[PDB]
Amino acid sequence: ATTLERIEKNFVITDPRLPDNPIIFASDSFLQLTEYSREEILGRNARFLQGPETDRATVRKIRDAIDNQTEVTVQLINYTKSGKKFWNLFHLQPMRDQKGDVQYFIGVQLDGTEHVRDAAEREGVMLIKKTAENIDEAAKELIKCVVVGDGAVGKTCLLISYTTNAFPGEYIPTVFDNYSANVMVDGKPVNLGLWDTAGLEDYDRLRPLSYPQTDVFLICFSLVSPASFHHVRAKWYPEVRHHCPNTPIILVGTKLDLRDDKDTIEKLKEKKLTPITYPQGLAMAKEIGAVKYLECSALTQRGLKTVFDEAIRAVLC
Ligand SMILES: Nc1nc2c(ncn2[C@@H]2O[C@H](COP(=O)(O)OP(=O)(O)OP(=O)(O)O)[C@@H](O)[C@H]2O)c(=O)[nH]1
Ligand SMILES: Cc1cc2nc3c(=O)[nH]c(=O)nc-3n(C[C@H](O)[C@H](O)[C@H](O)COP(=O)(O)O)c2cc1C
Ligand SMILES: [Cl-]
Ligand SMILES: [Cl-]
Ligand SMILES: [Cl-]
Ligand SMILES: [Mg+2]
Repeated sequence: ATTLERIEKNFVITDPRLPDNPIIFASDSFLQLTEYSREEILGRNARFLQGPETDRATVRKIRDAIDNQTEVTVQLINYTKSGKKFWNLFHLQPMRDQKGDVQYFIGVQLDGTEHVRDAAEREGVMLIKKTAENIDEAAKELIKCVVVGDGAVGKTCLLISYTTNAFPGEYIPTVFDNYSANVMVDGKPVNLGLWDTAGLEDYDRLRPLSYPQTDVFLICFSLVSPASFHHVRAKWYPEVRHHCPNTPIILVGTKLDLRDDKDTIEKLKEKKLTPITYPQGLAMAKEIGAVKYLECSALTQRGLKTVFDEAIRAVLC
């Protein structure tokens, strides 16, 4: 089937398993319409589109449809980032997995200047339902990758680095967030969705909301934090396998640039520690039955593309 990026229509896909049903994919057309960036949109509920003139009764119809896991089509006023009003002929429908249970919601927007009626409304409704069907077929091939590991090991940074080629400043702990990549693999594009999760132990009861139907896990530890490495065996491997006994795991050693960093080596020496070496990482990967061991740096990007390329190959090949 076609891939998601070839659908030149306004739409988003949300994950209703996560708290508050956040957007996990947004089309380029949607970004253009709404004036928001992908990093501003993913991981958030789509209600940010609403504003002063939006009919709240219409919004409640959408809420009701989602709660009942049924499709609905409505028209309501929405707003771009800069505050420009538009009418949104909006269609929502659940996407079910092979077992028939709801996995995602698909939402399609047809923007205009007016509330359309009669013939024009009928035509609009027919168009967006067709679009939703096309997205459903394409979304069946979205690869779900979930990234787990101790707090501050660099999970978020490697996702931001891979998707924007930037490096983030201030450390801000994650709850959940999502990223999207379109990756060429053997000459064909693949849609990869990346679920970022919290390393904090106090998020243990929430974290597994991200786990169902995962295609591949990245378990991450920092090459310069032995505690994070030991937690791979004691915490992360057991947790992942408890929920997903059969899903491939890639073990990822992060912060590769710090392993040969003089200040870092000295600080570890003060702690009576040394960085984790490649053979040590590889041995841990073998111990936990990981399909690959990979090392990378979000900062320099060394090894970074290979992490996601191998994640996809673990699923497709
Ligand atoms: N030198 C270096 N520092 C990094 C690298 N990746 C992450 N960092 C640093 O590590 C800190 C933690 O990075 P995050 O990506 O936010 O950590 P996380 O694993 O997402 O943490 P949680 O969201 O709390 O689970 C960052 O603020 C950076 O200072 C890297 O590749 N090299
Ligand atoms: C797939 C998906 C797409 C959505 N797209 C829009 C949108 O285009 N515009 C909008 O106003 N609300 C959209 N929503 C609806 C809001 O996310 C939310 O369900 C609605 O505001 C009602 O819930 P609330 O009362 O908790 O806000 C979308 C919801 C989902 C599931
Ligand atoms: Cl919602
Ligand atoms: Cl570290
Ligand atoms: Cl490096
Ligand atoms: Mg994070």
